[PDB]
Parts: sequence; structure tokens; C-alpha cells
Amino acid sequence: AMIYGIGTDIVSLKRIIRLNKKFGQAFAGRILTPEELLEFPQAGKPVNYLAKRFAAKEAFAKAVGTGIRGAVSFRNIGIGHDALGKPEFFYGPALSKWLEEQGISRVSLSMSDEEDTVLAFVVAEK
Amino acid sequence: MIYGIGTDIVSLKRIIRLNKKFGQAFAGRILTPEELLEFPQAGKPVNYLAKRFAAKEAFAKAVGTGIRGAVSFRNIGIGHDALGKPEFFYGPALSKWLEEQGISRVSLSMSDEEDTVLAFVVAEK
Amino acid sequence: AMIYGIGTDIVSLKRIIRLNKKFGQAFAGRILTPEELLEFPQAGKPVNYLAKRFAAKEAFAKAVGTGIRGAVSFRNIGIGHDALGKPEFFYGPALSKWLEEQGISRVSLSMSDEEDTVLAFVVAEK
Ligand SMILES: CC(C)(COP(=O)(O)OP(=O)(O)OC[C@H]1O[C@@H](n2cnc3c(N)ncnc32)[C@H](O)[C@@H]1OP(=O)(O)O)[C@@H](O)C(=O)NCCC(=O)NCCS
Ligand SMILES: CC(C)(COP(=O)(O)OP(=O)(O)OC[C@H]1O[C@@H](n2cnc3c(N)ncnc32)[C@H](O)[C@@H]1OP(=O)(O)O)[C@@H](O)C(=O)NCCC(=O)NCCS
Ligand SMILES: CC(C)(COP(=O)(O)OP(=O)(O)OC[C@H]1O[C@@H](n2cnc3c(N)ncnc32)[C@H](O)[C@@H]1OP(=O)(O)O)[C@@H](O)C(=O)NCCC(=O)NCCS
Repeated sequence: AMIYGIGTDIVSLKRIIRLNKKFGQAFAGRILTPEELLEFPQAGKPVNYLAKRFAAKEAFAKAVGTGIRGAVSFRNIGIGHDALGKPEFFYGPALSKWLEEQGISRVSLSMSDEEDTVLAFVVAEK
Repeated sequence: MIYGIGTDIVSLKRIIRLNKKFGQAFAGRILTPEELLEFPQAGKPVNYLAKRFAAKEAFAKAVGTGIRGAVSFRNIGIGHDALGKPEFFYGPALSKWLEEQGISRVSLSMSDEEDTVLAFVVAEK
Repeated sequence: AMIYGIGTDIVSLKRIIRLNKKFGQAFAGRILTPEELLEFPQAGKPVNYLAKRFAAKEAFAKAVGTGIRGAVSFRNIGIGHDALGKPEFFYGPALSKWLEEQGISRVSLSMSDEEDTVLAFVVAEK
């Protein structure tokens, strides 16, 4: 009744590097929201920036129970940050609409990385 | 509120080593009867075993006891709902124990990358 | 009841070794609480001990939304264990007070390790 779903994702930087090589310059544009893409050039570690967002979006998609499908899409799931640096989700309008319809009230996020591994942790509440 | 949380990471190489030590009987000791029905057809059997092992260890940590008593590999079953979300199903001894503790719902998420399988579990009371 | 925040951390044992090597015992003196620092000489696996505490404290600081800041400090975030071995937090008095001011009622902890990777997950409620 409290938790709608939980999600975790572990993403290797190597995996992101291979995807970015395979799909070329267009890859970032397929995984990132327009806001994320606008701020990507200022990332200190671009590969890590993509990997974190990739992991966060997959973990989100698990926490809401559907996987990447329909409105639960890379382009609709954006990661932003509050004034203290805490990561938080911001949604394309098709996804905020879907979330309200599912009764999902809020979705929390945490991320970490170490060496070649990025980790995301998501909890969706009712 | 939350009763507890649990997490576990499992090496695919480790599961391989455990298979060699105990033979195919290892799977018979980690998996439930229902899991054992589809296990012979599993396309990636090391990954299949690793996921179940990690999930069951995480479950055991999330209920605060570890693998002990009714909290045992053979009582902790993983299934999936219609959309592919993993979810737990319990043997009778474990389902009773959980309810005795007031634990109402246990949620599960799994991920894997290269050699690492990761499970995270939240038990709610 | 609701979630205040969630936190995760992954920590490499090799990174801990590097940190011990550069700073010597001053690293443990910076990360451990006075209580933990007294029992550290008895840890059967001092690198694994420091790694778990480091990951748990970092995940804690994320779960309360601040990072390491103010009273949310390494020296105020302690790890103990209950009778069955379940890990749990204890707090320096200033942090206990802050948690109470914030309405945080319970912070849950889980840890795991495999090979070089130590992992911590934390959920702060209310
Ligand atoms: C779930 C998803 C986000 C990721 O799948 P993945 O990263 O390949 O798989 P992971 O190893 O991280 O985790 C898989 C686990 O997800 C979990 N999962 C699957 N479907 C799920 C769902 N609907 N809800 C919650 N969890 C789910 C399962 O536990 C699965 O492991 P199991 O089946 O062995 O239990 C999926 O929705 C997807 O579409 N992946 C492809 C993403 C993609 O498009 N990449 C290309 C970039 S353009
Ligand atoms: C605790 C257990 C669940 C996991 O053992 P493990 O995998 O070695 O433990 P992990 O390394 O995953 O995580 C260790 C952490 O578990 C946590 N933990 C221990 N007991 C716990 C408990 N009762 N409740 C919650 N968390 C617990 C602790 O934080 C511990 O690390 P710390 O003591 O350093 O803080 C154990 O009971 C277990 O089941 N081991 C293997 C089971 C087995 O039989 N394997 C052979 C195949 S038959
Ligand atoms: C938050 C903190 C713990 C980050 O730890 P880290 O190991 O540097 O970085 P990790 O990769 O583990 O985690 C980084 C993520 O923490 C998260 N984070 C940052 N500020 C946060 C906050 N206020 N609340 C919650 N999460 C936060 C972000 O998601 C960040 O990644 P992003 O910016 O790419 O989104 C760190 O910034 C901090 O606040 N204090 C550490 C200072 C310190 O003492 N270092 C060691 C000295 S021995």
C-alpha cells in the first residue's frame, strides 16, 4: 500500500561506450531528454553522465512495473537535481499523466558510481 | 512502514564454482519445486540461478534473519507478473512466518551486468 | 508514513586501500565515529570494515538529502548490528537532534559485498 514498486540498475561504463560507438553521435540524443541533452556538453565526465541517466531510467522503468514501454521512455524520464545536489525525476507530460493514472504519487532516486560501474536505486510510492 | 531492506550481489563465476562443488544438486538446494520445473529449459542457467540466489539472500536480509528457519531457499520463490516484474511467492512455512512478523508485502528488483547480479528487496509491515 | 529519501553507494575495496595508503590511519580517523574508531583495531577485516562503513555513511547522507554536510557527518553516522546481525545506524547527538527536527523516524540499512565491490542501500522514512 505504501510502495508501488522498486527498481535498481547496474550499468558498466564499457557498455555505454560500446553503445555510443555503435549508434554514433546520435546515441546521447536517444537516451537523454532535451534538458539533459542541453546540459550534456557541460558534463565533466560525459560517459559517466550518460551511464547514470541510463541506469536511472532503467531503474525507474522497473520501479513503475513496466520496463521501458509506452510513455515510460528514455525521452520522458529526466533526471535533475535540487539545491543540495539530490537527484530527482522530472517528466515529459505523457509520463506525468500516466503516473497520475497509475496512482504513483512520487518516485525517488539515488545514484552512485565506482570504477566501471554505475548504480541506480529507485522507489516509487503510491 | 518499512520492516526492513535487503540487498545482495552475486558473481556469475561464484555460482559456477558452487555448481562444480555440489553438482546439479546445487540448483536443487537453492530453487523451489516450482522454479525447478522450468529450470531445465532455462536459456541462461547460471544467470537464472544467480538471480534466484541473490533474490533469496536479499529477501533473507530484508526480513532481518538471514537464511534461517522458515527463511530458506526452498521457501522463497521468485515469479513474474504479466509485465515481467519479478515478485515473491512463499512456501507455507515462510508465508506463515512472514505473517507472524506482521510483514505485509515484500517487493523485489533485480539487475545484472557482466559477472554481477544485483537484488534489492523491501519488506513492508 | 512516507519516504524521506533513499540512498545508495558502491565502494571498491581497492579504493579504500589507496585511501589508507595515501593518508595512513588518518583516513579511518576521518570516516569512523569515535565509537567505531575504538573497536577498529579489533576488526577481522579492516579494509572490508572501513569499506562497509564508508558506503553506509555515504548512502545515509544521500538518503537524508544533504550529502556530507553539517551534522550529517562521518563522525556522527555510526553502524552497529542487532542480535541477529542486521546492520543498523546509531547517531551522534547532534544528528539525532537533526533527524528529529526533520521528522525522520527510522533509517534502514542493508549491505552486501562480492569480490571488490561493497554495496549499501538506505531508506529514510517520514
Ligand atoms: C527492464 C529494462 C529497463 C531493462 O532490461 P535490462 O537492463 O536488459 O535487464 P537488467 O539485467 O537490468 O534487469 C533485468 C531484470 O529486470 C526485471 N524486470 C523485467 N521486466 C520488468 C518490469 N516490467 N518491471 C520491473 N522489473 C522488471 C527482471 O527481474 C529482470 O531480471 P529476471 O527477468 O531475471 O528477473 C527493459 O525495460 C528494457 O527495455 N531494456 C532495453 C533498454 C534499451 O532500449 N536499451 C537500448 C538503448 S537505445
Ligand atoms: C546473511 C546471509 C543471508 C548472507 O551471507 P553473505 O552472503 O555472506 O552476506 P553478504 O556478504 O551478502 O552481506 C553481509 C551482510 O549481511 C548483513 N546481514 C547479516 N546478517 C543479517 C541479518 N540477519 N539481517 C539483515 N542483514 C544481515 C550484514 O551487514 C553483513 O555484513 P556486516 O555484518 O559486515 O554488516 C547468510 O545467511 C547466507 O544465507 N549465506 C549463504 C547461504 C548458503 O547456504 N549458501 C550455500 C548454498 S546451500
Ligand atoms: C554525496 C557524496 C557523499 C557523493 O559521494 P561520491 O562518492 O562523491 O559520489 P557517488 O558517485 O557515490 O554519488 C554521487 C551522487 O550523489 C548524489 N548526491 C549528491 N548530492 C546529493 C544530496 N545532497 N543528496 C542525495 N544525493 C546526492 C548525486 O546523484 C551524485 O551523482 P550526480 O551528481 O551525478 O547525480 C558527497 O558529495 C558528499 O556529500 N560528501 C562526501 C565528501 C567527503 O567526505 N568525501 C570523502 C572525504 S574522506
